[PDB]
Amino acid sequence: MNIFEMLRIDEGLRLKIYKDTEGYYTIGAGHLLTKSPSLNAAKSELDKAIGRNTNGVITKDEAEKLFNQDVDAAVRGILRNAKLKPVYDSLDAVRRAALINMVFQMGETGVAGFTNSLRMLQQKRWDEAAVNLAKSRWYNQTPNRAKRVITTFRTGTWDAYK
Ligand SMILES: [Cl-]
Ligand SMILES: [Cl-]
Repeated sequence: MNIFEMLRIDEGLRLKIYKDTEGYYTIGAGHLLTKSPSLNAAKSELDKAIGRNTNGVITKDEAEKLFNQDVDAAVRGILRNAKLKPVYDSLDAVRRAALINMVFQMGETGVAGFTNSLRMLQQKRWDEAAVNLAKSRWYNQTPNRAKRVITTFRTGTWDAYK
C-alpha cells in the first residue's frame, strides 16, 4: 500500500465531470474544478487544466496526470507550511501518508487548523489524537473516509485499507 493506492480507494477515478460530496464539480481522483454552480465554468477550468477542448471527458492517462500533480502539490504544501512541516517530519511513513490524505482532501489551510490534533500527533499521543480528530465537520460529513484516515493515524498500519 502507498499514498496513490490509498487515495485511489478514497477518491476513486472518474473520467467524466462529476459532483463531489459538497456538490462541487470535480473530475478524476478528486480534482476540484470549481466551486461555481456553472457546468460551463467547470468545463472551462477542465480544458485549461488539460490543455485541450475536452467537452467534460478525459482519458485515464489525463486523469492520472492530474492525480500525480495533485499528490505532488499536497506534499509540497505540507513541506512549505510552517505548522504542517514539523508534524510531517515527526511521523513514520504510514502516518505521513495519512497526513497527505487529509491535505489532499481539505487543503493545507484546512488541516493546518486542526491545531490540537496536530500537537497530539507530534507528541505521538495516538488515541488522544484520534478522538480529537473525530470532533470535526470532516468526520461528520465523510465518516467512512475519516474513520479510515483516523485508524491509520491511530495504528500506524494500513489495516483500514486492506
Ligand atoms: Cl491544474
Ligand atoms: Cl465517507
